[PDB]
Amino acid sequence: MDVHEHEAATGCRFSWNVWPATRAEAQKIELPLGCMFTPLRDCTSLQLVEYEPVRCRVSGCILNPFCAIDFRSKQWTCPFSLQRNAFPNHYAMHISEQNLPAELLYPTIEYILPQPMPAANAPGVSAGESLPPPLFFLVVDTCVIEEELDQLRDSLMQALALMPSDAMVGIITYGAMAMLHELGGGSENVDVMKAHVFRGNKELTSTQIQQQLGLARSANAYVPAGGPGAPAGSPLLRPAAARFIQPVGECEYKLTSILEELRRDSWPVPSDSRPMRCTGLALSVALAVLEAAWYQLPARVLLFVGGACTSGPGQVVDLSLCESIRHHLDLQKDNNNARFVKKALKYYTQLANQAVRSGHAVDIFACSLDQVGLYEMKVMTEKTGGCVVMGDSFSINVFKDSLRKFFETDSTGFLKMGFNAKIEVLCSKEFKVCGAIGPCTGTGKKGCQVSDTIVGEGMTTEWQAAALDKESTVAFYFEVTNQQAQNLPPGKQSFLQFQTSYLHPSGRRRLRVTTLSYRFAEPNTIDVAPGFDQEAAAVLMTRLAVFKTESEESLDVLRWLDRKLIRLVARFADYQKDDPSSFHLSTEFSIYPQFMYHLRRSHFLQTFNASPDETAYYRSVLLRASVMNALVMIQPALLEYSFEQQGPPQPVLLDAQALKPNVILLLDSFFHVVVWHGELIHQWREQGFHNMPEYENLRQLLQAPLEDAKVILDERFPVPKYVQCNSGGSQARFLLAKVNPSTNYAQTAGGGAAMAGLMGDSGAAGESFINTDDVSLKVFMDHLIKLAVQS
Amino acid sequence: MAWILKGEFEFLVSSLAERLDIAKCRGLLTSSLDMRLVCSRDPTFAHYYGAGKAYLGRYIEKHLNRTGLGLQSKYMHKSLGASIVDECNLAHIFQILRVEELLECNAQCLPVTVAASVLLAIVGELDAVRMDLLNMKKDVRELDNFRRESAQFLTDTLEFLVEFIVESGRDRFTYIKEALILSDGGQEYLTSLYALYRRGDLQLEILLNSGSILSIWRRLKALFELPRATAQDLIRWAVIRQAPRLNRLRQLIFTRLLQVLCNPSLRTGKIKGDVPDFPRKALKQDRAIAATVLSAFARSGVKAWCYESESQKLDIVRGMGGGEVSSKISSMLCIKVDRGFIDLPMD
Amino acid sequence: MAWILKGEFEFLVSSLAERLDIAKCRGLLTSSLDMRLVCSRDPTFAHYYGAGKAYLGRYIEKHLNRTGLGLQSKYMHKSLGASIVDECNLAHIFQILRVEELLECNAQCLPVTVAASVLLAIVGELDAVRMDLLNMKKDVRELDNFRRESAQFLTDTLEFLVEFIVESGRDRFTYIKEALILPTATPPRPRRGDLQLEILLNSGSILSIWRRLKALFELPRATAQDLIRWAVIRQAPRLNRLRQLIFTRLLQVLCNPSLRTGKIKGDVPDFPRKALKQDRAIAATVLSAFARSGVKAWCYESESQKLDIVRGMGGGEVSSKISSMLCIKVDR
Amino acid sequence: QVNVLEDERTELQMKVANLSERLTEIQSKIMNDPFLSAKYAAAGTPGAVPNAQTQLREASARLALAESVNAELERRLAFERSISRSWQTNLRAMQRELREHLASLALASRKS
Amino acid sequence: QVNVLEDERTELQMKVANLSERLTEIQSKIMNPNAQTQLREASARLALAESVNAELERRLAFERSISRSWQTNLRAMQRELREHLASLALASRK
Amino acid sequence: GDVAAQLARVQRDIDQHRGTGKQLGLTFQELRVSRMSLM
Amino acid sequence: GDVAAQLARVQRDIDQHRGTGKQLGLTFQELRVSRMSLM
Repeated sequence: MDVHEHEAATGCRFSWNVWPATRAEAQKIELPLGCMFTPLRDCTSLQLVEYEPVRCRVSGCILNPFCAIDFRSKQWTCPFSLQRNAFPNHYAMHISEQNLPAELLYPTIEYILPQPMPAANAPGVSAGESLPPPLFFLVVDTCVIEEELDQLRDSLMQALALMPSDAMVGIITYGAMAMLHELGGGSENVDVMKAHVFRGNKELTSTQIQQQLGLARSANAYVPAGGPGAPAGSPLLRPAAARFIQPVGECEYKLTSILEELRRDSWPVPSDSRPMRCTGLALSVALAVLEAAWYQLPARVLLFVGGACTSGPGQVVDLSLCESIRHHLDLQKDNNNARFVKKALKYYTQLANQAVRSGHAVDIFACSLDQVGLYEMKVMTEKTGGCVVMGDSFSINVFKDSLRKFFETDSTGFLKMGFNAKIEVLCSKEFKVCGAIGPCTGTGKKGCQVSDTIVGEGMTTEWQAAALDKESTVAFYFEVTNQQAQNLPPGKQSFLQFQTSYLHPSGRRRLRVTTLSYRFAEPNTIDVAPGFDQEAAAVLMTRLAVFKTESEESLDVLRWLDRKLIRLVARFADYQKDDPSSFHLSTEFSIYPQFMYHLRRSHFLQTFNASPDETAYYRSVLLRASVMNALVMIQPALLEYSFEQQGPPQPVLLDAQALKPNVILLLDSFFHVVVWHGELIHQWREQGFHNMPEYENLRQLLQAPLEDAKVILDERFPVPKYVQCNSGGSQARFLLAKVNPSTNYAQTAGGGAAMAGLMGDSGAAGESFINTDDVSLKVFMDHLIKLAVQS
Repeated sequence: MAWILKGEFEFLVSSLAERLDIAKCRGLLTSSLDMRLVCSRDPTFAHYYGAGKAYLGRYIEKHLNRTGLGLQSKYMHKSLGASIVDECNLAHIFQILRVEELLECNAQCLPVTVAASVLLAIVGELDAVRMDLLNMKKDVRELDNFRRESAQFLTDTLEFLVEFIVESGRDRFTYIKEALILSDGGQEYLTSLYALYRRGDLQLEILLNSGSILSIWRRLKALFELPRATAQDLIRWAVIRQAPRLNRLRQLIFTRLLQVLCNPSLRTGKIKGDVPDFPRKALKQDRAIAATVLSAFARSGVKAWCYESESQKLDIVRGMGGGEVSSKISSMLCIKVDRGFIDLPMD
Repeated sequence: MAWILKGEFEFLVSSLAERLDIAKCRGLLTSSLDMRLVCSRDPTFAHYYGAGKAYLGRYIEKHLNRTGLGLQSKYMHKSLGASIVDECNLAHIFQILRVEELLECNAQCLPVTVAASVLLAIVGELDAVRMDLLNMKKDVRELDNFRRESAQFLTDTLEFLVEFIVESGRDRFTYIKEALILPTATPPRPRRGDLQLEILLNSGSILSIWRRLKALFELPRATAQDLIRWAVIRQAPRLNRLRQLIFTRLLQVLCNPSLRTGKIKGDVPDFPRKALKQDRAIAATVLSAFARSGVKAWCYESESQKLDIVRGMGGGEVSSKISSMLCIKVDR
Repeated sequence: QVNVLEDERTELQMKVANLSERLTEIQSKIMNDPFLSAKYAAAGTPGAVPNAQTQLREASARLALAESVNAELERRLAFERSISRSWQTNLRAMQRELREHLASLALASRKS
Repeated sequence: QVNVLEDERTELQMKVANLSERLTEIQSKIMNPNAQTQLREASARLALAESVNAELERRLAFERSISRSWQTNLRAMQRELREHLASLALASRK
Repeated sequence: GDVAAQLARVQRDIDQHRGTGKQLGLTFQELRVSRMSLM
Repeated sequence: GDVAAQLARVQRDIDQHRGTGKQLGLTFQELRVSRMSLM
């Protein structure tokens, strides 16, 4: 089998392809069943179609390729419930073994659902008109320095043209008080800007906010379609709500003129105090407007924040400058520096609660040296499917390219994102779903396909995800409920199914049905070994680790993954008892123990040398990346370029031995792309051998990584920090933080104390010594082998 | 005089391409068209490579008549025969006869030394599988006939491969003479010579030097039905040759090429009833056209370009992908248009 | 291996030029080479044009078998035939074989069509003279020793010329499959002067002016030099373009008598110094008369022969002034 | 010059109109019904080895692609003659009758 | 005025092009001698279509060069008329 | 930054030439219609 | 090299845009006088 081709064809990848047969074997695996699913994957064989998709109308199945063929009486067995299903009169009238329907031999089908009559919630939509375009509601911080705000202006003026001309847009600039700007109106008052002001330090409910703005639904608001002569009124928006939300091509001048007018917060900031900042109220009035005007319609709230919130709801740290912000050591052992993070974090949880019932997403573009409070405001972006872009400034390439690919188009010019998605999972009766981990939230849709065990967001077969894209991958956890192996016929194939009901940016309902087939193993426990996929299972255990660190201690999670590694290795390796020399692991388990070596030293579970905002940045993007991106962030990939090697890059392991003077290293850890040049490379180019023509060989070697680094910049969202450095430079610390030392203190002070004294020409080559306290790679292999064989 | 002479030439490449198609279907050519076993040094691959070297060793001296000035000197047909077996010409037949993208799990393209060693093993593997077919006896008559149609299918496959190989080496000798016949002197003679080695398409360059958006857009997409990793070698080397040497009326014509290529919105306009993916085989095609043209234009080497509008740069940056690319074309695009004056000069 | 390829087309192209030169030196091929008969369309030019066009096609299709793509596709062999009968093909042969130095009494540059017609007429006159030389009667023994050699000798040149046309039309055929077919269809790469003499200075071939130059020095020394120097002092600027390059190759032939003798593999003819004491004397007469000419606007073609002509003197007074007047290169 | 180029705007818009009307008619017809939609779901398959049938397909697709742009460039060609075949004649008579009036002016100037 | 309607109409000609090729892709989809002979008139008319639009493009480019003689020599009329009447004016001023 | 000022000058002058051009055509058309209305 | 020479010569083209700005102000006055006569 080809697991990489399976992702390219269906967008799904399983930890176990050969499934356990019984519940006793399912727990002796020591890895729970699970998979990664990308509901918007660009499949190589994806087929798009409009007709009414014939459901199973007693159970909820669909005609997958794995149905009954029944070419005599036109009724087929529903693959999950085993019930006969009569075809309609023209869906099987030309049936034979030469003509088939589309869904009976292709698994991944992209339906475009025929639009019904308008469902009495957007009055004024005619029968046959398209669904409304997506919305982008910019919420701009203004308490940053003036040079920072000019670069934020330049990126915003770029972004306003990157959105399609038909899409909706609104704008709010917030300092000490929130300003909801006026974009609409007639052509008679274009020259003067208006801004409704909300008091930044008080609590206003969503009900109250609509009442100040007149957006609240009137109890007697039926004058239904009875104006014969209203001139060219837009019927998707009510006239009260049209004053804030307008098409991009219609309010392009006014949205431009607001932006160069945008200066910093004019209120006096004391020199011993942070500036007054109502970030929490800014998202409140952003979400309340979108509630009244844009209910269950595609909305994205792009929050550009430039530091910590200090006032009103959702505010993280106080005003006086003597008190500092919170940290990992501050969170673990209860400091008074963070007395207001409680009703901060749970305020953002109820805004995300409002966001999922309304189907609006929240994206955050945070850019500050100081902490922006990303630990508490991560909760919207995980809950609705929004993205997080954390940069150090609004002008580094980490921000400009990430905002620009937020609006990048596909081959049809439409946005590469989906809104209001409805990911719905079905199973056969041998297995159920535990829960989901990632950018989705359960709805409480009960059924017979729910398992007792919960992994994350359970209690449903249907999850809300108001924002997905081509990279949004969702963890699904599965459990086998069979009690005895005698209940399965040999060679039995069980089936599972996904449906994704999302708004496309063209304004139409979609329904992507993807079906997979897998075979249960024999009662012997060894037969599942060829079906193991170590790469997807590492993403499975990392995602479940970072979910369990939310409630439990990260230290206790470290013991959990250690003892699960011991049980998995001892079960699936051939060895003699208490003989470490006879240890051997298969190809499917060869690199899996190295994955948890890098997992327990990664920043996902280690809180050392990090801010909680930076840790929240890594944890937010890990919960939405696919399998290849999760492997990159868990293991940095180092590639070597040298004259001795001809052709492709050579993957070198992350030790100090890979630091060679005559080579060039390319580091890829999903957050830093580092083009580091060797010591001899810097020695030759100091006088400039690459410039002068007699040594043009390292001119080609110097420009060689600039192509592959360009490749790993383009396909990557969010873009990583691009650092080009030499040997001994200040920018080489990014590579040195990930490079382990090849020599430890135990290997030096453990023996060999006199055969080293008197020979040879005053040193050799100047080795680089790196100080660390981590257990090295080879030592943990010896300890894991010793523990598994002994047990 | 020209259209017919094009016609049977692309027959000759297409018929051998569809014939290597049927050759793989039964499974006859497998041991040398798998790139993993090529770099693994399999012993049967060493047998099969030596079969090809022995076959071209015998074919250049048993089937080659002395033509023209070959008939004068003995050691001229020695240089003729040595130019058949020359490494670059076998690599060229390996490329243009459409072999690489139908290798057994091709991971990456192969450089010149190992590419021609694959083709020699392809000529060899054809020989000894036909020798294998002629070797088993007539046990079943109908199985012998199904074996005989495959045997004759592979017999004229090899004499079509070595006909193209001996054509490519007969190409080599009259060219090597024309290359050995002959700073502003030797250095720019050599670099201009290297430029005329890897030329762009003569039709696409004369279309760029004549000017019509529909005619040039025709030529970019029609050129990508040629095999990949070789068609874009025509595209990048065409545009780097003439983009520094275009007049300014055609200057804005080339940006009228760039916008429309990396814009799926002006193209495929808003139609009453349209979900416009359908064959994304053809909608990945225009992504390929925009990618190779614009990226090679970033390596064109000229520093100033003319654009008709602020929307012209703003449309190039739409689509494609973020990172590098637009930072070079939009930095280049600085001086703009006044196209109502280019047709009407004042002095 | 590359440089030994250089030496042998050096041996072959130089033997192309000298076998047409020596066949004229003995003299058997004069009707189709004279330009008056070309530009009047007399019967002898029409017969050699028809027979030359006839044989050249038959040599491609019947005397040359299928050698390549023509093994299966006969259309590729037909395009081989078209590429050798190509128009700019035979003018390219005309230039490299320097037949413009061998034509007689034409003062203007030939266009592509006329140069092809004169080349094709040379092939035709090779044909008919081979026809009757092998059809002479075997009667007299002294002539028998002559045309038992010169029949198969003229036969040897008969195929030789039309087969040098074969590669020179082949490199047209190859030039088609980067121009008309895609460029990646082919592999990539690694007072009262002598009045007879006067108008033949700017009209005719070096062979057709040498027989006057041998008898011009035969006069007593006072009058012999007199009719020469006063002729070229007023006629050297009149020699333009092609005729300007007839006088340049004139300096090469007379003053460098090394390749006048055919370098046959195993035979080189020899001459005494008493035979050269008038031919090199009149050669140095041309050198020193070109010295007082002072024609600053003089022109050359190739860089090989100026290094020969400065060295043909041995370091005399004229050596400084040859370099001061030939300084401009023009091809064709 | 301008007037024939609004005839460009009208005829180009009409040939967009009926071409989009064909590709909204056969496009809906083939694939709103399931069986003929599944004819595309089979397609000529998304696999290599064109099997000596679905490349007769492919050269025919490039054939109709070439004949369609051939029609567009020839309608371009004949309508570019309406641009060009007006700058020979009415300009020339302006040379002609400015010559007779200018030369008669010089003839009368050489009278007194 | 003529250039702003020239620019939109080359875009509208592109709107003709890709709606045409998407029409011919789907029309040749459904539709239904030897195969080796019915590739031949198919692709020799590809080379013949290549020859006709290469020559016609060379014709259209020549039609651009004659049409862009518009103000190159009408203003040369107005130059020569002005200086020949200015030599008369200079003589009258003298 | 002399070059940066020169490109910025012809950013706002080409756009200004378009504005003064397309509205000069408005006044030229206005002159002929004003002549026809007085006709 | 390419940027400097090609740019400095297009302000030679820019120099007459003050000419068409001037002529626009003159066609304003001709429109004013014809509107004077139409009333």
